[PDB]
Amino acid sequence: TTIAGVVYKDGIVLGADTRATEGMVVADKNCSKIHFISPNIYCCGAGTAADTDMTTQLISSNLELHSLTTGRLPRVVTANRMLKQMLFRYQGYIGAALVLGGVDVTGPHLYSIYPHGSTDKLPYVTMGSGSLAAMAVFEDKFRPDMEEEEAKKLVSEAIAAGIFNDLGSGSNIDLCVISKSKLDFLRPYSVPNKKGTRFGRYRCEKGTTAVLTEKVTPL
Amino acid sequence: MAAAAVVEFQRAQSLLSTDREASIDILHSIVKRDIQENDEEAVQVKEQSILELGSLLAKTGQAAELGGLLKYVRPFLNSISKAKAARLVRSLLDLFLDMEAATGQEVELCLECIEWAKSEKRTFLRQALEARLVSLYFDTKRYQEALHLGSQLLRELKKMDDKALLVEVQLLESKTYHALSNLPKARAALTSARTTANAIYCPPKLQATLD
Amino acid sequence: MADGGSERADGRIVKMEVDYSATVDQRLPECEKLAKEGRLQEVIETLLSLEKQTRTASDMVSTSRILVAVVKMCYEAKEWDLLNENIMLLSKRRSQLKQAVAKMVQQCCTYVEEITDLPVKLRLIDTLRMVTEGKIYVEIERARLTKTLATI
Amino acid sequence: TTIMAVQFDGGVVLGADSRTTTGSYIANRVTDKLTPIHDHIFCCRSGSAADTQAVADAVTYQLGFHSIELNEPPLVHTAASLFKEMCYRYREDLMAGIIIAGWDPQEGGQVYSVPMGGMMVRQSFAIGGSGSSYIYGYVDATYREGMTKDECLQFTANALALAMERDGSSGGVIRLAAIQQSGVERQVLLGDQIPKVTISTL
Amino acid sequence: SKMNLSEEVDLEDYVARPDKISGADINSICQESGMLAVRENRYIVLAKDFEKAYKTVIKKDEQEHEFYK
Amino acid sequence: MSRGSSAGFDRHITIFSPEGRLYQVEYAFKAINQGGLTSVAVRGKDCAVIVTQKKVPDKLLDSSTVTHLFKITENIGCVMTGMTADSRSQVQRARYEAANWKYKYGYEIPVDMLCKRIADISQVYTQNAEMRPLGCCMILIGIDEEQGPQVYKCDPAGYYCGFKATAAGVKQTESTSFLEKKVKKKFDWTFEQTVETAITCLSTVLSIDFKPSEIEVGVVTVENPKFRILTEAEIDAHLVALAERD
Amino acid sequence: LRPGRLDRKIHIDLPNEQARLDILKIHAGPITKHGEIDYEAIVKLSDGFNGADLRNVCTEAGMFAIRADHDFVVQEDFMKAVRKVADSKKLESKLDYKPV
Amino acid sequence: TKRFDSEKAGDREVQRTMLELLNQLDGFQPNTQVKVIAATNRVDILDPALLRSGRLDRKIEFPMPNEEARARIM
Amino acid sequence: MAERGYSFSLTTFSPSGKLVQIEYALAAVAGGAPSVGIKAANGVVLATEKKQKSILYDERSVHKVEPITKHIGLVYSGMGPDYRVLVHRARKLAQQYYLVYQEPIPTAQLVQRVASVMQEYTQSGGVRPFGVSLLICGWNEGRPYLFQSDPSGAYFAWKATAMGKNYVNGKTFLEKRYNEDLELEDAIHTAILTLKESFEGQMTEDNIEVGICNEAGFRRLTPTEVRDYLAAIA
Amino acid sequence: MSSIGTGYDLSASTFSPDGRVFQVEYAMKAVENSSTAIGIRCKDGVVFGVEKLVLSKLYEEGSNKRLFNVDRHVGMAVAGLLADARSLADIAREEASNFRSNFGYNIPLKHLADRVAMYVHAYTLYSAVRPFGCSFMLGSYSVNDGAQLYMIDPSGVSYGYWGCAIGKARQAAKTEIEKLQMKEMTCRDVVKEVAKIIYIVHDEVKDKAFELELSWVGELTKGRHEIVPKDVREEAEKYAKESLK
Amino acid sequence: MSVMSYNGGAVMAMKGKNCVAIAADRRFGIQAQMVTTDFQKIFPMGDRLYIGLAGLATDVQTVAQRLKFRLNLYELKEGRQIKPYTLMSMVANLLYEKRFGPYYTEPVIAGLDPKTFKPFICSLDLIGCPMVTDDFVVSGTCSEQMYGMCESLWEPNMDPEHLFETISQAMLNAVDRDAVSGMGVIVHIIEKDKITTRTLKARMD
Repeated sequence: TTIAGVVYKDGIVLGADTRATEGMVVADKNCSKIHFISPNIYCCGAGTAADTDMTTQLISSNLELHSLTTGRLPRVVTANRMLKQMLFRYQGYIGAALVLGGVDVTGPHLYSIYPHGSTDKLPYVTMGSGSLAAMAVFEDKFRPDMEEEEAKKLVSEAIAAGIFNDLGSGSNIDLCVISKSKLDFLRPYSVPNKKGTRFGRYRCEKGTTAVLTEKVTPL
Repeated sequence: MAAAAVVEFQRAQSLLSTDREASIDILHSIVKRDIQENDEEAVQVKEQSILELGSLLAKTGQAAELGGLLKYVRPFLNSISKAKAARLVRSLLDLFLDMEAATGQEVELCLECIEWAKSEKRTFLRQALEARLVSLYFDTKRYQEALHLGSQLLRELKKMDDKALLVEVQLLESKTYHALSNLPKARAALTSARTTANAIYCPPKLQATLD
Repeated sequence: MADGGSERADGRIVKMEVDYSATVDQRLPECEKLAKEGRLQEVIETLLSLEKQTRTASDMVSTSRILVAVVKMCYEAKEWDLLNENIMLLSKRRSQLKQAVAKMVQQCCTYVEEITDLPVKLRLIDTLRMVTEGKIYVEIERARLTKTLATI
Repeated sequence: TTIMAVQFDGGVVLGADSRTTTGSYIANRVTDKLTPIHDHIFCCRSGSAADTQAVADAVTYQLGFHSIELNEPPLVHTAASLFKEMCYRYREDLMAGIIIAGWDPQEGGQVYSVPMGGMMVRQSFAIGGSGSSYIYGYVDATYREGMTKDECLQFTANALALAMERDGSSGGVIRLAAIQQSGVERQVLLGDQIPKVTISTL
Repeated sequence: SKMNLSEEVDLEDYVARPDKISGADINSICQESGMLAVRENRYIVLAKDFEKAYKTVIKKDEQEHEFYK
Repeated sequence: MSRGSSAGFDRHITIFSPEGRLYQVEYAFKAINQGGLTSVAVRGKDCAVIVTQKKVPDKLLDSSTVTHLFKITENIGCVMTGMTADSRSQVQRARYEAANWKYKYGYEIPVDMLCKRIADISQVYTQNAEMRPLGCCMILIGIDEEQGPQVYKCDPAGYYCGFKATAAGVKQTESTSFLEKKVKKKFDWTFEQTVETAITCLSTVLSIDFKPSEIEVGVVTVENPKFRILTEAEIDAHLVALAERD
Repeated sequence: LRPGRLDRKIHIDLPNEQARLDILKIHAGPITKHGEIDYEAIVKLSDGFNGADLRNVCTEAGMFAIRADHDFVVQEDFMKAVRKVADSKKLESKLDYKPV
Repeated sequence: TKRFDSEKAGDREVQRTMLELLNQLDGFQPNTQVKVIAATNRVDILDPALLRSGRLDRKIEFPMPNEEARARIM
Repeated sequence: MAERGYSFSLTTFSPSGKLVQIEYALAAVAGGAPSVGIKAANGVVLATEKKQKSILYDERSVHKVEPITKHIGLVYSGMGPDYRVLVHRARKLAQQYYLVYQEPIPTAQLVQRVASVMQEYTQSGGVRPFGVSLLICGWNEGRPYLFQSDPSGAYFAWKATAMGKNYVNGKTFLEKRYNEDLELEDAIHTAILTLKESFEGQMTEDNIEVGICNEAGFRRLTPTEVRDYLAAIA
Repeated sequence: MSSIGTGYDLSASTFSPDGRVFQVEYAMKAVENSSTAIGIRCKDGVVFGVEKLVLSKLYEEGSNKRLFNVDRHVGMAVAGLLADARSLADIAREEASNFRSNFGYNIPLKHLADRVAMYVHAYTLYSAVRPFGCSFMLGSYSVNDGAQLYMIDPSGVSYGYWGCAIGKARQAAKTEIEKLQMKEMTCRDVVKEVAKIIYIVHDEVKDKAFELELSWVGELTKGRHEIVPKDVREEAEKYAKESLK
Repeated sequence: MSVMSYNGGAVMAMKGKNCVAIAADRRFGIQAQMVTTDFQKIFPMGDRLYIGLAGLATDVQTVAQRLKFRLNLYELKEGRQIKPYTLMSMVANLLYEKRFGPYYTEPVIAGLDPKTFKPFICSLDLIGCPMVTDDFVVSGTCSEQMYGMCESLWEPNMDPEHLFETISQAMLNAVDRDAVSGMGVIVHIIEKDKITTRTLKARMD
């Protein structure tokens, strides 16, 4: 369906995603952004079923907003984990959302992967959507388990590009979201792997195939 | 762009040490970077620079060096467009005026400054700037150039009388008409300055000069 | 006192220090001997300890004992510098009340007058300073010392 | 899932814990840490499915936290193991979560508890748990004896976990061992380059 | 001005803190400062004695430190 | 009418006076002074410190469980000044909310979140004419993550604000103005330095002059994740240095 | 109220722990007693005491000696006294609040 | 009852007498020669200036008779 | 933990025909800190006095000038505690709106919501109204906006307004100094001057807070930036 | 003041310019009226000594008793109005019972005391209800938390004491505690002491007549709050009588 | 606006984009499943009368949900002068549907609208549980949404005339009634412009 990863590197956090957002394995839309920008500090990657993921991010975003403003501490990924676990329990474990919360605290940058389980899951470096294990499996492979920031950013982009190649569901532009805690650089075109063929030639017709007997403006 | 605190300090150390001749290359750089607002948000970087440019002229006063600084500020004044903008202009004319390097530079600079104050900047600023131009000509004893300007100064600035600044132009003008031996004009202008002086928004010193 | 605090004056009127002022006064013939050799550190540390209390009484025993060594200090043009520092330092802190110290300092100023011609003139200016601030005995001593400088 | 174990020490506890919880082929948690606290008096080692353990884990944390600050001296461990019981009594035909609680409270003195997913709470010497981490029955019995020496206890725990990860599938990857004394938990991480490999089963 | 002064004593901080104190209040604090100098046995009044006085005798510099609403 | 609104209701229940602000609310600040406790808190860069009386009045009262330094939770602790009845009541309410926050929200609790949360509650109490504006004032210490060590104080009125230095109690005005002179003649804050400033302010103002068994000092340190009372050992070492200071 | 008739505002405020200690010795001075070291007990117990309350405890204690049938004050009688007066004053109505 | 701040009136024949009464209790004149047996229904009505512990030394509360006390009264 | 509440008549009409409580609440806001809001039509600028009269207050995160959400902010005058609950409440409404729409709440919409709260406090008994006047700012839907809400529960539209001490003089100084079709820079300059015309005297950068509002968002500037501005104004 | 129809004693939400709350204070004068209840902490238990008021001639034991069991190992002695005390017994016993059920260990006195105090304190704040007219002690022995004594007044304060008195004689009775070393001392010896203090303090106008009730909760009872044996009561009574002569 | 299921009450919307305008065609039928007996009753609502949202399928959930949403729209419209954008309504619809449990309202939305009164065009389509997608290309929506999008992407020159478009989109409808069976007969085109609503009646089988 969707192919999302976010990473903990030696810099901050790099999220990688294919564009396409699908209602099942078929595209509802071939435009917009799968990885979503929320408040300035919080970025969230989305994966699995579309319907469950967008709405979960949105609801938690209000809660997190209240907590950030009052507390006047920057958002913690462990904190973010607990809120999703409690909310998703409230709903009663309906739908499938593998969610990637990633925010920078005053300490290091912290990244977590929350599956729909309502777990308290601490990764090391994680990729979500599809099958949780299947995406996670890549991180162990390409990352030596820490390398410089620039090298790591090419690395995630390359690993995510391979999942786009292997699984045609993801389509269009690959976006990279470099997320700090006030800087959200949304690079639409990190890599474009595929694009369509021009829709130059019409399938238009004159009225003589269907006609009109009205042109009026009601009041 | 890359000026930060360091270059501002360096230029400052440079002036303190030897003089102006070393600081021009650096100076040129800080002003050019300022066109944006330097790095990131305005912060102490912009404060330190704005303060540094006002105070810079009129230490060892006159020189070719003082002139070099003058060219650099001309794109800069427009480009800032904040509350602090107001501050560059008022400072820089006042110190420059105190120690006149020469007539041409000051008259021409001031004119550009007025044009900018007149359209899409506040009324408040305009009144400080105008007082410099009239004061300069009078010192020079070119009464004629001050008298021409004097008419505009009276009419335009009149909208604000709840200010010290308006008192100042009217006083400067009365001294000039007196010299020409335009005696009704000088007398009328002198009462006019005292009328606007009545405001209790004027600080003690303005009152002392008025007597 | 009413300088701002009072924790040194009233609040703790007995301290480690006041008691110290008494024991160190007996030890003074040795203390004076060490001062003659130099030992700029040795004399000052005890002086400071004694005068961190703003009661007139404690200050009086401590002030008495330091004065005798001071004549030598004034004589040698390496020592004299040390003495001055306490008067200016005590005054700045939370004060020490000028009356107690002022009687002893008066006699310090008299000593600097006759030693030598030229380095005495610098020392005279500095000593005249230590005296200046009192409303007490010092006023006459202050005027007289200025008069000495004037003559040369 | 994870091999979790705790064996009773000198007057306190020695722990063992694995690092994967598997739902068949897909890893529910690729990285699992069951060494962390849940108050400074009690620690527990959590087994079964990922979601069932996590929900229990956050409530005992909340109740326990309020109790140590409200009382003024900390609470005892016996309270912590009863808090987990309550939850399981509701969930005894739906979920299950097999928690084995150990540390030491200062106030009444050392405790080793097993609170089950049916709801019970009982005192044991050593309990090891999970679904497929029940395959060390011989191993736990031979190793544990009444008041086992601390050096022996340390070796036996690491050794028991190894037998687990090889033989059961669910287990695997870095064994997290923790030895606890009266106010302090000290963890060592034993490589997954080290594992003793099973000898001739064919 | 009437009093003799030290060169440690700087007026500026003290006046800045309120926006105004009454005529009768200027007179008292100065009178207090002048008396305080007598205890010290110093004709010159210091920054410490003067500061203490400014704050005292009229009192109540801060009454929004907990009493804000 | 003069000498309070006795033909009026304005000190009888909560409703605005003809003069603007309530009699009752102003009056609540007067209940603090009754407690007999004065607290001085000083903000440093090593710890944020509270110095309050350990002071016991008899052999019959505990001192092994009577303290006005309270551990709201590990990172953040507080002191209550004023009425003892109201003092406990806020502490328990604060403790429960602190556990509940940590559990649900998952965020670590800074100085601001407890302070602001209580303050909003104490606004409701002031606002209702059943409840009364609080008899106590809470001065919190705790480490802010962005700022560093922070000292906040919340009003019984329901206002919270940050402080580099604060004082609350019988001599609220006298101690804060005293501490103001200490800020002005600034101290580069070491561990020992913030503790020293707090005790000298309180010793001068009360004019008792404390010793180490008579005070108990509360620190929340940048290497201590928990709230700890320094007790007599460290206090005496500072105490002597205080006599040698000025 | 405004200065220039009341420039100096001296407030003779409630005497400290240390202040009560020396004043009780003087008070102790005409008192015929078995002995008194109880000064320390008396100060710790005292809450809101002013000068009048201090003289009072000394009288109240001597009164208990008369019930005892002794012209010598017991150590028990000073301790009894501080607590009692302390209790009565606070319970009935507390002191007047005014600027300090 | 002196809680005065009375910006409007407040009598003050009564104020003068309240202050004068303190003065006579004070040891300008003896108080070992004059003893005061004071009866007032409540101390709630009364102000602390009067009560003290060196204007009125003992505070003796009078509860309503006990069960045995009423039999003695009869 | 046993109460029903009391609701009683001091919150009903007097014989004069005006509400006894509202007049008193307006008195509370007059006693407050002065606060100016100016709509530039190039952004909205709001200025208040930072001070609380002792400057032993840390305020590097505690401010009088608080963002509600991404580009709407409130500045207040009047009572500090009452404002604190109104700040917190206002946010909660903003986020509720944020869940449904995706855009942050308009200043026009937000005031009505807040107004209901002010109203409950007046109309029911056993409570009393909030004594805080609000300057609500935003830039949204292509126009910058300034609203006023006074303590009674009225909302009024102004393009330049002054509050607190010498609310009357501020409105006249704004009329005089600020003219229409000037820029944002000019707006920022005029507000600090209205605060000069509204409590006068000494200013430091810890006695003023200035915050600027755009679609980029509301931000309260750092202490340094505010310092540069001071020097400009008389 | 005390005679009024608005606020003061009607309310307790009211404050005077001093800061006082008169209603909460009137509740305190109410605890004072009846005889003394003392409870003494030992390093091994608590011993109570209570005057049990004899209000008639047709008495049976336990009649108008002031000794309650909050928990198995907590005893509660009340002083002041017994009407308010019965409602307070139900609330304290209930907080303890649920505690035992959930936590499964002996209620810490520090926790129980905080919860009842909060409840008293919720009423003192309120002008909607009056606050309880009694003051009580909770005293206990456990080996999971040690021997603890707490005291809760009509205001809503909980602080630990090592020896406390509530009721009329408490200022006199408390003095007798400073004389005794009671922090370290067997519960067997302390029973002898609580009994002698009560006999001397009683007089025929604090209350007509009393029945001596002492209670155990210590090493002797093995951590159980029980009433003392017939033997124990009488020897402690005897020592009280012999000291009285 | 929104409805329950996808073709279980007919209704199919397809949009082609013109530089100036958006053209939308839908059949004008109505009645559950296969039968589409009656032909007078609406599915598309106006949310500024220059912005529309249409939810398509069962009429009951169509009228109940549409009206209940209109009350909240209206209150916002009157309050703030600037009546709510395109963007605001897509998000409002996503949140309103997810909120229910009983009789789950899963619409397949077609928003047809230039923003406000301004001349900037938008077309969008959403999924069954209708998370929002920003797009400015072309949109087809219904049970078989992906079929109408494919074909809507292929037909235009780039942006034909508005005139040319009413005729294309009408033909797009006519072929589609044959591909399903849950709707058929009668076709209405609403050319949605920035200042006007042109309603045109397309030729029916």
